[PDB]
Amino acid sequence: KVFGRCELAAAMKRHGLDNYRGYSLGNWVCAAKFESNFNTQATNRNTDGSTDYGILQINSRWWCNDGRTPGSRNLCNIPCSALLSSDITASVNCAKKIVSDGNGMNAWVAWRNRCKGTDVQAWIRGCRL
Repeated sequence: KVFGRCELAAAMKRHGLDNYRGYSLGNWVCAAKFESNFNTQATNRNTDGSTDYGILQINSRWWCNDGRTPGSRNLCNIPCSALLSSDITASVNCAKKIVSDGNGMNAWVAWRNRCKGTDVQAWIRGCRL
């Protein structure tokens, strides 16, 4: 599923991401915009053999199990497939853990290189929230 900009804002806000660990809603929508382009089924192979999953491109090395990343963890206790559903609940719950791991949203290199320091509030411009 490809979410609309404001549709994803509303789903992220309803799951408690708006100002989670200090990051306004415009941050998380911006992060998803450039990680997946709001597509829940997005996957990308990383060089180290790990795969990135879903709307917030969550990595199989630490966060989920895909059975094909030797020596990795499953800290969110989920099959990576759960990060790809139209229900964003698993992605959101796993993002909360990542964002709490000590480096904030810098865990997402796309946010740090594309959202950090920008006018992120524009990502919620014109949405009923």
